Amino acid sequence: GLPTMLTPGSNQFLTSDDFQSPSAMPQFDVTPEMAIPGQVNNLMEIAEVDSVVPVNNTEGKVMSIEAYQIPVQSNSTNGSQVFGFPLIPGASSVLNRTLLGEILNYYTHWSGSIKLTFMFCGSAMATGKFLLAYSPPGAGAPTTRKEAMLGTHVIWDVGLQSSCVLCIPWISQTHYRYVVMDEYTAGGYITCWYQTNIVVPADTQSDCKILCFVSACNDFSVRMLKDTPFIKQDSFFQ
Amino acid sequence: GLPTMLTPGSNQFLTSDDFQS
Amino acid sequence: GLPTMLTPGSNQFLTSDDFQS
Amino acid sequence: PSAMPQFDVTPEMAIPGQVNNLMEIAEVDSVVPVNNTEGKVMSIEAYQIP
Amino acid sequence: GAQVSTQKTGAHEIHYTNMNYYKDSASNSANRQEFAQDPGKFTEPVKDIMIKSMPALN
Amino acid sequence: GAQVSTQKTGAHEIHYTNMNYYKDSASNSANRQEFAQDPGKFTEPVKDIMIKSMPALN
Amino acid sequence: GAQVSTQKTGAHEIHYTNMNYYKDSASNSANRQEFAQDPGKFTEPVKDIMIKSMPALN
Amino acid sequence: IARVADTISSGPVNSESIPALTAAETGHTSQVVPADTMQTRHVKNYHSRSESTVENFLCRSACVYYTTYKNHGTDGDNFAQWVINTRQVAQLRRKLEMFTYARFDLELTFVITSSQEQSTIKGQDSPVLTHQIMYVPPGGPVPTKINSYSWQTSTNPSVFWTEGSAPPRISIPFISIGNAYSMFYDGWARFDKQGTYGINTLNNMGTLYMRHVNDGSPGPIVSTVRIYFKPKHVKTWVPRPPRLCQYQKAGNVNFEPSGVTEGRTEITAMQT
Amino acid sequence: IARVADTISSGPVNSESIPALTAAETGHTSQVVPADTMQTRHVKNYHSRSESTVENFLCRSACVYYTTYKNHGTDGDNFAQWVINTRQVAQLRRKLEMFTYARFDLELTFVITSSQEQSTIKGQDSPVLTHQIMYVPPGGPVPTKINSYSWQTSTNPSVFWTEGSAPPRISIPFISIGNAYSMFYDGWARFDKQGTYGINTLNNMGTLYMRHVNDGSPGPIVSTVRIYFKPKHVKTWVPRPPRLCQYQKAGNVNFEPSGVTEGRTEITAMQT
Amino acid sequence: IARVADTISSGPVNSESIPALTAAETGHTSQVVPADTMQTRHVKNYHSRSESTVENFLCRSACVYYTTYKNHGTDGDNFAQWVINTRQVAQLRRKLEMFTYARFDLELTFVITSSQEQSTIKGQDSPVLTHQIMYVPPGGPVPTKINSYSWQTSTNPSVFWTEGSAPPRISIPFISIGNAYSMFYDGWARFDKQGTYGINTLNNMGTLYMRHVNDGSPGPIVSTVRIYFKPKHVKTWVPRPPRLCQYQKAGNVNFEPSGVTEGRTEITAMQT
Amino acid sequence: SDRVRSITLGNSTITTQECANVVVGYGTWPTYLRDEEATAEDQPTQPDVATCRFYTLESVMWQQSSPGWWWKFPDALSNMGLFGQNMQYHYLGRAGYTLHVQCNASKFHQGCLLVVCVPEAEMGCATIANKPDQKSLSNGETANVFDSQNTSGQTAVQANVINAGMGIGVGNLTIFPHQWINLRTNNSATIVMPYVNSVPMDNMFRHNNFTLMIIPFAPLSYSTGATTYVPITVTVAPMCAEYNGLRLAG
Ligand SMILES: CCCCCCCCCCCCCCCC(=O)O
Ligand SMILES: CCCCCCCCCCCCCCCC(=O)O
Ligand SMILES: CCCCCCCCCCCCCCCC(=O)O
Repeated sequence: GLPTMLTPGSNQFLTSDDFQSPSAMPQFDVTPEMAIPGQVNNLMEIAEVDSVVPVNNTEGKVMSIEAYQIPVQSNSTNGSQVFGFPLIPGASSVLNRTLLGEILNYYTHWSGSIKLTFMFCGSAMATGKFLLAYSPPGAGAPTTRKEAMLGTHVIWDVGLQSSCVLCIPWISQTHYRYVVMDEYTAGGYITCWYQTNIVVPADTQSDCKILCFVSACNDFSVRMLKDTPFIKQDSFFQ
Repeated sequence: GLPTMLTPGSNQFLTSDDFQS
Repeated sequence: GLPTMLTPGSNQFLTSDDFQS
Repeated sequence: PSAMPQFDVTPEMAIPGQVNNLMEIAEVDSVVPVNNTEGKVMSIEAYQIP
Repeated sequence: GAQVSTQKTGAHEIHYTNMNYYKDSASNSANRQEFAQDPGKFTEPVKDIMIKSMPALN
Repeated sequence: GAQVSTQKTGAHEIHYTNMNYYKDSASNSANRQEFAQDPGKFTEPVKDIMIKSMPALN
Repeated sequence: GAQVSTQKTGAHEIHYTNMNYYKDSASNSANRQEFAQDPGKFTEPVKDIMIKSMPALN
Repeated sequence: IARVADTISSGPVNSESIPALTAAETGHTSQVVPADTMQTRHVKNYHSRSESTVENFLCRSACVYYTTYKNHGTDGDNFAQWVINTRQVAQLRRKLEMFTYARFDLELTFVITSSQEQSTIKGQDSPVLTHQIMYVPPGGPVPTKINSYSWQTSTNPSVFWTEGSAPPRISIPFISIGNAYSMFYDGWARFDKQGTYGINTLNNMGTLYMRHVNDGSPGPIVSTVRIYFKPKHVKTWVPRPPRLCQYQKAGNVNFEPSGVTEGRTEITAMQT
Repeated sequence: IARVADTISSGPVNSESIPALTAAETGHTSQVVPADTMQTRHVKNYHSRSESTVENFLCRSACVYYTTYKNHGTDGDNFAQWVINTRQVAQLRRKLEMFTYARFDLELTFVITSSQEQSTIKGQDSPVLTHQIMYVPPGGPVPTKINSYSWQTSTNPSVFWTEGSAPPRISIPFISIGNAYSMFYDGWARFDKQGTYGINTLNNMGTLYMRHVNDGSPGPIVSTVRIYFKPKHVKTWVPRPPRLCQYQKAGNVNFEPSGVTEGRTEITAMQT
Repeated sequence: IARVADTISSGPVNSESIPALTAAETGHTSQVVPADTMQTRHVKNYHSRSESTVENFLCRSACVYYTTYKNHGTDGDNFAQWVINTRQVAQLRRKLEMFTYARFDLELTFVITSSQEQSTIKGQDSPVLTHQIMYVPPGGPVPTKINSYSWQTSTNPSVFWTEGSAPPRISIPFISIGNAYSMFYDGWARFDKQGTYGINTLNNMGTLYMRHVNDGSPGPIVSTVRIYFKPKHVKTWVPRPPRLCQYQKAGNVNFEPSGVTEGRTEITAMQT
Repeated sequence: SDRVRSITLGNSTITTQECANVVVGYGTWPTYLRDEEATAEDQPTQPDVATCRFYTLESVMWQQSSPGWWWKFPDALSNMGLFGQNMQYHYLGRAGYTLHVQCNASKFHQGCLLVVCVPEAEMGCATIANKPDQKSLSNGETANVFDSQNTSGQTAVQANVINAGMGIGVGNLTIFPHQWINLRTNNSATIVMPYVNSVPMDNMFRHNNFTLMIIPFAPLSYSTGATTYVPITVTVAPMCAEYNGLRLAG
């Protein structure tokens, strides 16, 4: 027979490999394919589909539908804050369980731009304007509209079109950021401030809600697979 | 001799297989 | 090195065979 | 075998100072601690020839 | 009768061979590759085409 | 001096090689294949041919 | 689909083959070779070129 | 290849085009990219999306199940058995349930280990153990004893293995009745809807049986076998929302009501 | 290839053709297909018949027989022997008996295991055992003792094997006297019909002998060897009805009268 | 190829050329060779510089770290863990720190050994041990117990290995966030410079977890695992002065002030 | 403009003046089975206009406090005229569906609902060691109602809205074909759902291909004096229906 030598690594079982192996059932006839709609070739086809963000994470609202609503109202003062959170897709309570978060939770590193869609759900007779803004790291989150406006931003005019999109550009010293919270790959902050008041006519409710949806941009990827900390068991399920 | 590495499944007896002998 | 798998019959001594040595 | 099949490796960039061989370092000079008087070893004086 | 294809490499800085040893396609190693993507079936499942630069309504 | 043939695959969605290492044909692996069938010797062992659409008698 | 290259030999007194068995370039053995050297970036990092035979100053 | 879209330079804009506004109500995502909102530079983005492919996501060998058996026992009751069920394992089940339908081949690996039981016996030196794993399809003969004729295995596939060798490995081709395996089943086994309800109505994938093939020795031994699953050549359809509730049962989707996210002090708080 | 016949669309029929009626008495089956009885749609049936081929049916390694031997005993009586006989095993025999005649090569695999016997001996640590399997054709020298010269094996084929290695394997070419092996034999060994009757008159396939090739050690050991058979390149002729009675003997076809089916409450009952 | 420069014959010189004098202050080395100072003969120097290449310097498998675990313990606390850190080892760290930046793939090899603990137990004969090494990337589930579900390993890569086989081996592709691994970091994790300072701010490379996959046996065993690192395909930039001080910490570059050379009696002494 | 649409099927037409663009499956328009993808050999029944017409399901009222509603389709339409009879008389069948969900209100009313069609929407039971009752899962055209809080009972469906009845976040249901009715934007939404399964045809009583869920993410709100009765109504039509296996009716 042919002289051979075994290298290190022989007879080891790697859970992440590619080898050929014998079939348990030689010449097995496999049932034919059919054109099932909805074929997924890549997880980014899912990451690019939006979901609604549980922004209102008041501790008492977590098990309510209210988690998805951002409250807004008529204000007696200008420049008040509507909402805010840090940009940490794989950790923050705002994004970690959204579809983008759920996919990222199976990866260690990630990169790419992100979209946030804001849909006004107030009456048709209600109008107003908002500041949607992103503030890169190196300063803390803005404490006033005046500061928030110095970052990347969109003025959202609520009118006939109900939705507005804030695109968060990729800004990093790195090609990839950590999925997990990390000080080096700091996310920066996303906030929203009123631009103008919400103005309604008589016999109209000024109190109204806005829904926020999140998805990946066409320029988006991940680096390596990890298990996810969102699931646990004590023993086998029965 | 030629460097080789053994994969999982070495030295196993499968009742349903095809090998030469 | 080249991935390989050992079949049944490895390391056996048959009194009736043909191999090089 | 790779631990991570089909792994996407972060692209290269042109970092200055690439070293291909240690002789590229051996051919660069340094100052010789000639004055090795025992009491001058931890001083800058080690590099001076009086 | 091996096929020859490429290894995944890093971008912006190679072949390997692959022979099948079994009579059953189920014995082949995983079909890892770049493939292709078509997210539109999930991100734009709409009969009437929207134009990115245009108002969605009217 | 290996031969190249195909793997069984599923219908309505590949080659492998085979070299013999022994001087005796008894050493070859099983001749698994689609072959052919001819059930007529057991299902229609009749001298006078029957026509499917016709009466069997007369 | 193996490549053929040479072995290192002593100077002033041969080929070997190399096939890749993996789909990932990280699986390849080390890129040992003579390469090339360019020490000038560390030994002569100077805008104005010095001539070996000439005075350094003036 | 599978390269991420690159970035096109974008200068100042003053026009009637409105990429910033849309109608989420229509059921499609916005296609807006940074070039539409801020001035940009050209970026030759060389990143790929290979790890996001379905095949890479799923092709890892997961522990699915393990059980035990002993080399001593009562009336031949020294074998383990396990009904094939991929829903008994939390991590693999979660990944698989992301797609409603899937079609794949499955590669199996077994890891077999053993240990000594507490005993008062001296002279426990024993020969290397060999194990038999047999698969019995639905309706096959069933072992009732380790020495039953049911272990002859004239047709049923099986694997024999000796400790110290590399762990056993084998390939199983796609075997569904239909054209894909279903992860979910919103229906009943029976037409009168009197049988069980849900996914377990389709689970008729056979059982594995395991035993030692040595004879007994005075020194008691307990063995454990871990069964690993690695789907290959996987095509999937119809993605689903990942589960938030923890799994309770392998036979169904019953759940403990669960919130959608960890809470925080306020809607403007940075500390999540 | 070996594709199942497909289905041709079939519209309404009103004619003198009578595919529905025949004469079973003639000894042939009806060739009627669904297109002849009901209106049909075209169906491109892509199913194959590969697992139904004879080769796939038979090419599995079945346990045929097993026996034991010890490393201690009286006057050299420490070897096992077995007359080749494929009729001692119920499952394999049943499959093989489906064809009256068959011609095939046979691949053998052996599985060798061992265990400790109860003993009062301390210091039983022992070296790895090696086993010898020898085949003695009819009329060869026979072992009477484990240390007999009959084990020199100058011509008779044999296999030596050490525990921990992969199980032994070997190929046996077709060896019949005739052009096929007979599964049945309706006849006698002798012209006066005074010898035995039936299939055992043809069974003169030799005997296997097995022993340890180590010397004895104070710690008693009992070993078991399982012999597996996998027919290859199998051509068969003249199919037979499968047996309903359980087998009683390896040397004949004697049987316990047995019914043709499990009964039920009535001829119209759905509960069988 | 990579041949050393050869020597050109050189006769007497009397001229205005001054290869002997220069200006070190300018920051470049002299290019003077022997042909410029003394009369020379031609020398066909056939020596190469292959071992000086960076790849050869670094591509050796160094022990980086080792730890231990036992087959008995309290409340499942029988596993070892190690944070990846290449700075805990003096020899490898020194070699790696010669370059400020480097880009390479890493090949790992593990060496697993074990021994017996002092015990009063008789009957310690045990089956061969199998070990599991698992890698958990930052943010993954973490084992808290040897029997935790965290060891299911549905995605996280892991290796299972049985003693007596060749030591485990695996390839890790370059994985940095940036385009090179930094050996040094003159900076802080935070913008307010209130976190840690130095290289450890970038070390977020995950943790290895290790355990036996057998069950426990009465005879106590302690196991040791040595982890070896062999960089491959290594490209480096910006060489640095080698360290003279001995290392104190793996997390920083703190040092004990150290002299530049061993002393001697005088500046003209031959006895150094 | 693009806000107005009209759909004609069989003997029924729905005309809408304020609507969203039509959502279509996974990009697949419903069709009849091909010869390439077939099981049953008998010539199929194709009722065409007899069953492909629209049917209206029982309307519900939208309260400012409502948690939401759902329907299972093969069951919802079991008594719907001839669609109903053809499934009652056959072992196998197949159809796609057009789902048009309507809810008008004055410009002065506000609120917003998700209209989503979910395949294989298998339900979890409120009692963990149990299975849900048939009536807890479907009441034909009568909608089942989601709970605002955790519910209970041995055969009850764990209807708490936040988990969508299946243990997932409600906010992630947007994966499935869906459309929204935002009272300030439109009065109706249309979803086209092709048949989706592991098999070409199936039994229309044992299995529910998909469930329609109507979920108010933003509750109905209005000023006093405004209309208090704001209904939601659902109209559906099967497409390309096919039946096989004619038998004694169930
Ligand atoms: C003893 C060696 C042979 C082993 C044969 C075991 C075959 C068991 C079946 C494995 C496939 C199970 C696929 C279930 C997927 C699903 O329904 O979601
Ligand atoms: C020790 C190694 C050599 C083993 C040689 C054993 C050969 C025994 C004969 C096997 C063929 C028996 C075929 C019987 C078939 C039949 O009659 O129906
Ligand atoms: C259990 C098998 C998989 C093992 C995976 C271990 C991967 C750990 C990361 C190794 C690369 C560390 C590189 C550090 C170099 C540096 O920063 O200077």
